[PDB]
This record gives sequence, C-alpha cells and structure tokens, in this order.
Amino acid sequence: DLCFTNVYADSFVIRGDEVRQIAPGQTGKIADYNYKLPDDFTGCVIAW
Amino acid sequence: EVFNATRFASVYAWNRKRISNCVADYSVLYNSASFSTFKCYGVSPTKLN
Ligand SMILES: CCCCC/C=C\C/C=C\CCCCCCCC(=O)O
Repeated sequence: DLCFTNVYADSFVIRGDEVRQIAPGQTGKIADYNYKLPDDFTGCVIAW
Repeated sequence: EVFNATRFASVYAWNRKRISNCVADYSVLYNSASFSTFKCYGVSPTKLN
C-alpha cells in the first residue's frame, strides 16, 4: 500500500554466518570492511 | 586459547576462564573464525572497540 521514492538494490554474496552482519548496528568483518548499513536505515534486507 | 581450543567442555560442566590485562582486538578472528550467532545484550557491537 506504499510508494517508494529512491529505490536502490545493493546485491552481493557473503557467507551464511555473515548474513546477521547485514544490519544497521552490527560489527564484524563484513560490517566493518565490506558493507555497512546506516543507523537510520529505511529499507529491507533479503538473503537466500 | 578460547575460540581455537582443541577440546571444549560439556554444557553441564561448562568451562569458565578469566580474561585480564589484554586488548580485545577481535578483528584477528576475521581471518579464520566464522560465527553463526553473535548477540550482544548490554553493549552495542559497534562500540566494542
Ligand atoms: C578472548 C575473549 C576476550 C573478550 C573481551 C571482552 C569483550 C570484547 C568483545 C567481543 C569479542 C568477540 C567478538 C566475536 C565476533 C566478531 C565479529 C563477528 O564475526 O561478527
């Protein structure tokens, strides 16, 4: 029921154990050196 | 001595080890240690450094 303004899809491949690191306030190898989400992140993270 | 231990203890006899006088540079675990679960309760992870 919503319309989205600036839709950006960031795609990558990580380990199964590093999926939890894709979050606004996580630490770790991926979260620190590879891909960091903003604290005020508005969106959805999908992993399969 | 903690995450690379050859033998771990049973859950009913869980081992407790004191950590003192050291620098908790956990980034050294990035090379070889992959953790399925890492949940911090009383502190935000990003402030751990
Ligand atoms: C030898 C134990 C020293 C403990 C010192 C006390 C607090 C320091 C905190 C956290 C260290 C463990 C981090 C494990 C997860 C790394 C990041 C990840 O992979 O997601």
